[PDB]
Amino acid sequence: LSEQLKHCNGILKELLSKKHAAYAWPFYKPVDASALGLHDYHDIIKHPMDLSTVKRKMENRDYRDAQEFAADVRLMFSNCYKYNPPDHDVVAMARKLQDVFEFRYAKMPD
Ligand SMILES: CC(=O)N1CCC[C@@H](Cn2c(-c3cc(C)c(=O)n(C)c3)nc3cc(Br)ccc32)C1
Repeated sequence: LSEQLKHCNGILKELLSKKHAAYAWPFYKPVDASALGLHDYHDIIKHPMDLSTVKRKMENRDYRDAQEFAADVRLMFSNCYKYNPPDHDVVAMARKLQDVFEFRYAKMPD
């Protein structure tokens, strides 16, 4: 990994760490729409994303730069904000995890 992608990988590790588990856990795995009874999910969300997918892509060297990584993390949050009413718990959890993400992403080395 490039220096910037090392920083990205560090962030990803943090987002998956026990430190943030109380609000990160809905983002660990793909939304299983059928299992959760969300029969409209894939009509509304055209491009699902979650942290396990981001992790697989990082491990497989799919991301060519930090921007591509960040786009997937933000897609995951955007999907949450798109699908869910803003007063649902999962949205509050997304906002908190995105705060973690954005503040550390901003510390990207040049
Ligand atoms: C609607 C709402 O506020 N919540 C609270 C948090 C959990 C959500 C349901 N859910 C999701 C989930 C659902 C939606 C709609 C979503 O956008 N994300 C990101 C995760 N992933 C889950 C994995 C497992 Br195991 C058990 C329950 C899970 C219900």
